[PDB]
Amino acid sequence: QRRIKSVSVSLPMLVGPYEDVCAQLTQTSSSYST
Amino acid sequence: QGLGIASLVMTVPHMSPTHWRCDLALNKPWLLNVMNNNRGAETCLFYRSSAQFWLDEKQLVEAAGQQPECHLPFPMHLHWRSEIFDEITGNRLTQEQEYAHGSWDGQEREFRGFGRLIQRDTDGFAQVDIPTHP
Repeated sequence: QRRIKSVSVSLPMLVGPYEDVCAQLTQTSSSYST
Repeated sequence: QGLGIASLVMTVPHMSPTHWRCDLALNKPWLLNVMNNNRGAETCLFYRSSAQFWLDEKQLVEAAGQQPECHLPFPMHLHWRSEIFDEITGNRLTQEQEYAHGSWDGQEREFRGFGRLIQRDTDGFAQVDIPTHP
């Protein structure tokens, strides 16, 4: 069996010194009825 | 610069752009660059970085899709071109050289030459009566 414990993300990018990139992620649905 | 003499390089991590440089050094100093005698012999002498030559080599290597093993971990800086100008007649002599596969001792940590050397030359003419055939 497998269940998700946690997640994180990483972006190969360049960013301005004090640029706060703004984006968001969301889950639509998941298998196994969690 | 690959020039064999450095430039100032800086970041100012305040704005989004940050980097700046100053090319303080235009040429490597302490190279005997003109020879003359007051009789009328005089020369212009020219000199170039091994890293620059290797960049040319690497450009061709990847144009061939070949693999870079020109193992020479140091930008030595070396003779490239010279002109000898006759002060009297105003004619002159052009001679130039190139070289490839700069070479190094990975155990003794020492120079091992070049795989290939090349020379070219023509006069320059006060004269179209002389077509050069270089």
